[PDB]
Amino acid sequence: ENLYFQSMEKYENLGLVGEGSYGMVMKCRNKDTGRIVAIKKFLESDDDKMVKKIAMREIKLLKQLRHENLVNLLEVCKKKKRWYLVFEFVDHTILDDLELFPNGLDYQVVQKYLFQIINGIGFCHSHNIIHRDIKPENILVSQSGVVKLCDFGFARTLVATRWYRAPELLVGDVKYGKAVDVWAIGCLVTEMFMGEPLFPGDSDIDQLYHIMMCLGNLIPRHQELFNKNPVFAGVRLPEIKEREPLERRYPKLSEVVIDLAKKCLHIDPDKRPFCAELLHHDFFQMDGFAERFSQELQLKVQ
Ligand SMILES: CC(C)CS(=O)(=O)NCc1cccc(-c2ccc3c(NC(=O)C4CC4)n[nH]c3c2)c1
Ligand SMILES: [Cl-]
Repeated sequence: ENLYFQSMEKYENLGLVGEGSYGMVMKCRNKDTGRIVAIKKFLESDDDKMVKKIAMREIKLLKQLRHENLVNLLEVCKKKKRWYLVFEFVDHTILDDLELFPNGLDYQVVQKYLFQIINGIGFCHSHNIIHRDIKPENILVSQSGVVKLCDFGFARTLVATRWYRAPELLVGDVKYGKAVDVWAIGCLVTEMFMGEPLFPGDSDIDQLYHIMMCLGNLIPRHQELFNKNPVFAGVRLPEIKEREPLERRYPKLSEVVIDLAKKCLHIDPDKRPFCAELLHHDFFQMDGFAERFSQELQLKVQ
């Protein structure tokens, strides 16, 4: 179809990005233009016509996912029978800012970051794409403060921190949906403002304890799935008789912020707001921040 390959000869491999965290993604310099890029091996051999078919479907989708708040595909290169995808390289993550401000970020800074994260995730959701692994490491930040989300999870293409995982993911619900990303965003609301993870569990069951001692008992579906899931070895969930609400843990946080977080962190995934509804929240709409920042975000056009 419409897919033409560039050359790997112009790139110099400077090493793996993020000390190898995101896998075999190579930080590369384009020796023709000086641009720095992120290159991932994509296909081991285009000799297999079936693997080739699947690969071109994915490239077609990656091209449709061009957005100011996503790491974008720049080109595809071919070396021998291998394919490589070239994406943008972004220098910093939101971790760098959290490390500078360990007692919480500035209010407007959180507005700008969350607006962009929700904008980027909402765009993917409109293409029926779920990230499923939002965390500070995957939220890149350009020198200009433009957020670029990276490492989305793609279906039909075929240890890790659990702090941002929704209850449906923890209990093994295969009917999870876009609401898992909204849960992850709600986890980031309090983290950015307070300088500490909301639910820093060290196992799936420990993560569930963190969540429910704050937010209460799970919906019936998730308790039943938990009881059937063999990874929990017949163990049973705790019964919450007096949760500790977010505003009790963080009594200084504004009502508007606690409302935003509570909505994203609804125990029932179906009662969480969509990403678009999140941008209409008072947190973003008060004093016309959304209008102003939306036009301000024309630093995307350099
Ligand atoms: C959005 C769309 C749906 C495509 S995708 O994001 O889902 N797939 C492409 C993909 C897959 C896996 C990893 C990456 C990746 C990771 C990191 C960076 C980066 N900076 C850094 O690591 C700095 C040291 C912190 N610059 N560029 C990157 C790219 C990208
Ligand atoms: Cl609460």
